[PDB]
Amino acid sequence: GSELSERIESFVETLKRGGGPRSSEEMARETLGLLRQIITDHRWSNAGELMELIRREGRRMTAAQPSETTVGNMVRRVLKIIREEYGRLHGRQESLHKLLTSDFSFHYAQLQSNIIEAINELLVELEGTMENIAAQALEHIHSNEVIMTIGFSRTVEAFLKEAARKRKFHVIVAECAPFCQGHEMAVNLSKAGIETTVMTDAAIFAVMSRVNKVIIGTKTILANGALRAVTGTHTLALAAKHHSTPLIVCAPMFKLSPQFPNEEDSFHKFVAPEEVLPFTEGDILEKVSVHCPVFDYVPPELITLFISNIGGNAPSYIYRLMSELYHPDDHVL
Amino acid sequence: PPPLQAVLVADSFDRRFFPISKDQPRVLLPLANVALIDYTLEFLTATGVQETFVFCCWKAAQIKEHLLKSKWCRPTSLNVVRIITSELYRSLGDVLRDVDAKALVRSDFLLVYGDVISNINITRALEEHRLRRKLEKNVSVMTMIFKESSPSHPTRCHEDNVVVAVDSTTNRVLHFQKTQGLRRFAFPLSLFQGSSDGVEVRYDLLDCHISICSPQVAQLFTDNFDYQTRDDFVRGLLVNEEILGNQIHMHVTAKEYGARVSNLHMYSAVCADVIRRWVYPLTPEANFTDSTTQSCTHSRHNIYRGPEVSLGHGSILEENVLLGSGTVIGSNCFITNSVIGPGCHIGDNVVLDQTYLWQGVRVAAGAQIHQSLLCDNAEVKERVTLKPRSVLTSQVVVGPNITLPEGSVISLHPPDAEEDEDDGEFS
Amino acid sequence: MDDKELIEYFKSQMKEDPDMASAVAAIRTLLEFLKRDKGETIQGLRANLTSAIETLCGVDSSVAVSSGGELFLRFISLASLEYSDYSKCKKIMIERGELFLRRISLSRNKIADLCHTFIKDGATILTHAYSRVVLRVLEAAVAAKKRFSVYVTESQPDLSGKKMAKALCHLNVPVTVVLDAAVGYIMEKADLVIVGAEGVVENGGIINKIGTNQMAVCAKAQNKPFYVVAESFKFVRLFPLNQQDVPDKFKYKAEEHPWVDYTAPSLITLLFTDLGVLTPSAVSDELIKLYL
Amino acid sequence: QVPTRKDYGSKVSLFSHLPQYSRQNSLTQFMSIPSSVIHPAMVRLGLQYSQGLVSGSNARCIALLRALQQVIQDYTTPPNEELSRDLVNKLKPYMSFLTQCRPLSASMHNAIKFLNKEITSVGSSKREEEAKSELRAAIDRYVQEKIVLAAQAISRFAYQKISNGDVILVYGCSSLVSRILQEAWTEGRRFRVVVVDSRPWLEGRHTLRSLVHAGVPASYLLIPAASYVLPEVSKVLLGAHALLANGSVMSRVGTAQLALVARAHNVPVLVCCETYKFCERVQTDAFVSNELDDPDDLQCKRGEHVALANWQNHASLRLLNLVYDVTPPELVDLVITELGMIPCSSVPVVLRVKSS
Amino acid sequence: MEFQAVVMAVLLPVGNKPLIWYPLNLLERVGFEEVIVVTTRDVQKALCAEFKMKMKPDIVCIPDDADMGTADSLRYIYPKLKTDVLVLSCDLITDVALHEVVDLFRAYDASLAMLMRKGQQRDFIGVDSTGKRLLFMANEADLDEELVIKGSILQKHPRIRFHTGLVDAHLYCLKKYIVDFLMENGSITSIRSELIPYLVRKQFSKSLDIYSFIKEANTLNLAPYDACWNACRGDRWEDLSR
Repeated sequence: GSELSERIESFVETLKRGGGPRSSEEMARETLGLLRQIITDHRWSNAGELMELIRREGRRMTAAQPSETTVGNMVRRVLKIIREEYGRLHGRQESLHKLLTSDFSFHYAQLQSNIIEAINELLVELEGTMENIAAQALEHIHSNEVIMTIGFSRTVEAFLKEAARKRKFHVIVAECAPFCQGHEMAVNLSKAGIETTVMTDAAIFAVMSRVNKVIIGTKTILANGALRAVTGTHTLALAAKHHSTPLIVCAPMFKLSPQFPNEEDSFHKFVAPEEVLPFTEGDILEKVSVHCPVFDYVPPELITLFISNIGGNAPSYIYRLMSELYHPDDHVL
Repeated sequence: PPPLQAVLVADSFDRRFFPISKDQPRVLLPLANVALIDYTLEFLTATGVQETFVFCCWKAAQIKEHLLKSKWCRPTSLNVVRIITSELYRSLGDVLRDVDAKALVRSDFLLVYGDVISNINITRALEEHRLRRKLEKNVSVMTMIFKESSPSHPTRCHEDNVVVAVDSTTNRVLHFQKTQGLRRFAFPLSLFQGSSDGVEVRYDLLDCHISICSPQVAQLFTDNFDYQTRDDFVRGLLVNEEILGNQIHMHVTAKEYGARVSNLHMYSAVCADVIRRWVYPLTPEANFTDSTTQSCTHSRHNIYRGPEVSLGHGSILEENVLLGSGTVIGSNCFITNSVIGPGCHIGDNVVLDQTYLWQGVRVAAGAQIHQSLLCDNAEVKERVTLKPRSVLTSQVVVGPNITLPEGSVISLHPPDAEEDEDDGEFS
Repeated sequence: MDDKELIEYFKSQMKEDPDMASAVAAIRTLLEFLKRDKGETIQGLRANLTSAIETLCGVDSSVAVSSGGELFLRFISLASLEYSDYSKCKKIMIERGELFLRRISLSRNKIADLCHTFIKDGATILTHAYSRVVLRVLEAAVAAKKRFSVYVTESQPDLSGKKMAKALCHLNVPVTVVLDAAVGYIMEKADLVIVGAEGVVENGGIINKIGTNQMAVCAKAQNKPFYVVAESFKFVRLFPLNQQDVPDKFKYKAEEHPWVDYTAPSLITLLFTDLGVLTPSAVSDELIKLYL
Repeated sequence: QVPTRKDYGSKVSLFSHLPQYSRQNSLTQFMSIPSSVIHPAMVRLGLQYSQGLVSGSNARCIALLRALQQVIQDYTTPPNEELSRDLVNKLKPYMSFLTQCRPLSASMHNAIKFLNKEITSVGSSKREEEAKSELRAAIDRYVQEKIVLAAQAISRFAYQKISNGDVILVYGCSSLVSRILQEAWTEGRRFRVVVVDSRPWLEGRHTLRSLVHAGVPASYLLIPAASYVLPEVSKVLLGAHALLANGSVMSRVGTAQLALVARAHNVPVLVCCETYKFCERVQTDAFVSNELDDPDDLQCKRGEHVALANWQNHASLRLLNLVYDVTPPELVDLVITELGMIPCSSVPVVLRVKSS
Repeated sequence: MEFQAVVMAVLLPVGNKPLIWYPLNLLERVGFEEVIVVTTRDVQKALCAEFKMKMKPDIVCIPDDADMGTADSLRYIYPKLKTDVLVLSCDLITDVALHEVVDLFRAYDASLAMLMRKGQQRDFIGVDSTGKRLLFMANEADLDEELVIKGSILQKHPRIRFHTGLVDAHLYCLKKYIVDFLMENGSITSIRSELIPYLVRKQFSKSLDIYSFIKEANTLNLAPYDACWNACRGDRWEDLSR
């Protein structure tokens, strides 16, 4: 009750004010733990009340920070898990087959235990996601290869550190200005023994002619295979497409969102202009419009491969993955 | 560490907002459809303050009613807000003397006015202050917060400009003065007698009006009954360096924002900065106050649109525009760099530039308003042109076929309003 | 002479020889105006020629007429540079104009002779609308005893493609008429595209009937060579950045129905002019050589 | 003689053929005071070259020509020798010293070629004072024609391509672009400008200030966000440091990035460049010929720590600070020169008509 | 010829080597060939004869009047000056790499450059953030217990670092037009006390720039004999390298 309410309020305020969990996996774990706490603590008779309350909590969580899709992704995953559990315990996708062939009020005592067990299994699968993704590094990196990365991605870092145990290759890291987080990635990879280069975004095209493949992370994967990545990733994808350089996205399955690129102006995250133009400029700040978008939209035609904890896939298959994770009625939430 | 407290002064004892502040207190003035005290409370809550005492004297009834209806008075708010009211308050020194008398603060509280807009985290400043208190045996008493700025910025009003002389290696304040109408700044040589090195004269500091104080600050305020303002305390403490040193230090931030809305120029500058997202995450679309009437959506060129706006055909919102819920805009209009409150009605073929419209304002067709300000439920008739730097207060109605002068302030109250008016400008 | 008889001369000379192009008729009219001027100053001659070109371009809104007018103005300026005295300059300009008229008359046969070699036996040729130079090219090809098929588009605003099909059937060449929306459907059947031009812009692109750009884009998408036949007097120092950048005096009066569009040089394989077979990059050079 | 400047730090293997220097290190510590081997004007010019006191292409060319005018004024021919050969041979060590301070730009290379051709053309029978006066006058005339009149002509040409209500995107700092926009605004065109900047030089801020002082509405952003703002952009106006014989545009790094992203958004790309910056050399990529700036400039203070501080302690870590990039001619729609509006493929043609 | 060396003496060889030798030695190792010396004549105008036995590359000496000031002595040798002047004093005993000062005069096209050292009537020196440009200079005699700064200076430079105890090395790089101004206005008597503060004042009213390099290795032993031992105490340390 009070503990649950204060935990929810703290989570919402942390999302609204930023900071909190740097790791996306940590954010997913905290979201799942909070959802489990709501399921255990909150009182509900039938599954319909659970749907309504989880939907309200997820709506509040995503309204706190719409650019943080992992929270909504986990909320929809929990809703799908609850729906599947109810269908298994009570009963026995839209398609041409279903179209040709063709009630949550009922109550069950053991449904809650099954829901918690499924959520715990999901958490266990989430725990080993990074190792599962990194275990595929040797199948995609050959000897004396050149890899291009932008910003700081922990999944890509684990990928490269696992590949470096048996192969020698070069990694080029482009800083993601203004938050030049690529410097930390470069120094980490150098500490791991990999030979690394640090450069600004302005050189992304210039050196792309000498890059064998591009390995990047993302914040979100849309239903059509599009990316909500850090800013400057669209230019990197365009430069890779110019040279037909394969672009690999190493992203866990919990970053898949059933949304579509129809949404406008809430996609990119806009922050204080101080990052781009300092406050000490003076009077010219009065008449100059300064905008600092954090995220970028990447169309699916610029992506070659998705590597996740379940293996490799093409963007054209992303829809099927989206069909296996979320019910079509939970996209609106 | 003990819980972090904060003393909030909801009374501006100066009267730089007359005659606007006659009806509504300055602490409740809407900057971007949100009152200044809301921004101050949000800033205090975000920085880790757990206890916040508010002191209000002038029109304390409305302030208390607004506070009890706000988010921070909910039982779920981590920052507890207490309201202390007394009609005998005349200055900040009186408030601090009352604080000392009632022993409200135990150690290391935050002193700030009720009209500050900031996103500053004082955790590093608090750590430095506490470390120097522990090392130097509580000799230090106060650390001021300053923002690295430029003298040419709009937020650097001439009245509030301050030049400081500090010790570089330890961030100790040695001299402090204002630059109101002075082309020459003088510094006593005694500071150089204190140290042969480290003395630096800084003019690139914008006074955020945030301080980290100690109970000894309240004790000194009680000892010296002549201390009315914070400047009085700073000057009296710095001039008497020979006896009872009680050093004052400073902290400078370069990536965060901090400002105080002390006049109309400051109001315009801070409103522009907030609309342009300089106080992120405190943005109009963030809706940091959980109220349904202030929700909106953000769009390219900094366009903020609330629920049920229904913008007319042919009208253009160029950039930096905020629209409240229920506001109706006519056709073939031109709004730019303006904030419009909820429930406003705007005619057709009207050009608003750098104006600020509060809730209830109705504007007739064909008007031209530039760099003006309209208060609650103000009215404007047809064929009216407002020159820059014009103010209409509290349901003032301006008649048709008149061009107002530049610095024309109009209010229902006769004396303070430069042109008393009811339904026109010609008598 | 006078505006009324200037327009009358233009229209009558176009009428009496339906074969001669509009630009050739405009240049002939301007040369006749030069012949009977009764002036004594090269400044007044330049002003009067500019006014006559303005009137002629007001009579019809074709790019070729304006191109010919600019070429005539450059010719007058060059002749003035050569000879300072106006009395000596006038006769030289008259004879040079006569030679220029003969050359621009022979231009069509030169283009046909140079272009007929690029079409093979059994090739499928796609054209866009009526073009006299394309007709001459096909006549030269059939005179060379070559067998080929031709597709034309109806060119909806004025069914000049039907006129081209009739003129080709008059010589008994197998031709087909397809809709303006069938070009993308018919591109895979064809082997190369031959179109005319109403004017060649500075960067090597062309201005031509409203259907040319889509045909060029489809040919590029299906990797088909795109050939343009155009005379040299249709070279204009215009640089359209896009379709909207085309001057409006050439779109309309010649819901919204522009008469011409612009094709970028990257969509053009070769240009066949009286100067020879050129890459699109050559045209700019030509213009840069003409204006010092 | 003049000692060889030491390369600073470890370079990327792909760029190991290029020199990489340190801004703090200067050649003047090992050189004599007063300057004897190198002319004092050349020493001062190299000092402000290596410290970055003058940076622009036209600014660098003008400063070089002013220092060369000082050298010609201070020059005296030796007995039994001719100015035409002695001056040419004497200028080479100064040019080598200047290149050691910082690699020469294309505009400076063309200026050196012009000055060497003009000095060679000086007859032996010509009097020394007359020859020096004619050399100084030729330098002044070169500056006039190739900079001022060229910029005015390019402004007049670009006025026809700027309409009311269009959005123009510019990158970094270019005096020609700023002049074009300022005169376009003055003549009566109404528009807005989008300014794109990149680390670590942040030269675009310069242009921003200019626009603010001219009354032109302006927007500011960094290069990674460029793809966000190109949907609302109508034309892209880019300055050039050099135009190559194959039509490629050698410019500040990130220019080809902007050209590619603008082509992805169906935005025409216009390049303005004076014909004296046209080069006969060809270049297909940014690796074979480029400049390596000081790597320590990449260090930035984020939060309270500098991640790239003491980056040389890591053996496998390298810092790359590219200066220039090359834009292929297929990404450029139009070049504006004092001769007019031309395609990129016409760049060699100009090189043919300017030479003879 | 960007610099002409001028040594000021209006000295007694109090040390291991003659006091004049060390500034001359520094000027020789930095690259100077021709050096102009002004010899005292109040006691005896025979310092030229004494220095005629030296082994320096090239020396040019001029006897002075009975009593003259440093600005007056610069006025004495005006026909001998054709370019920017490097003014030194015979008491300078230091091992500065001269490029640390001359470069300040080179890169920024400075009107005047000077060298000062950290200390072991005090002089108040105010510099900018970079620590190179000199913005303010004062001595306690002129000011009545109040250090005064113009508002425009703080508008252009909003951060001024103040040094209270620093030692001036009296080593100056000066432009020609400074000496020309000294000609047009003969009121100034000493460069170190009036001329340089006047130029600092004129920096904020064609533009005037003044730069100073602050050093923390060694400095000149003061004219008073109290520090005259210290130079010797350091001389053996510097004799090995020099």
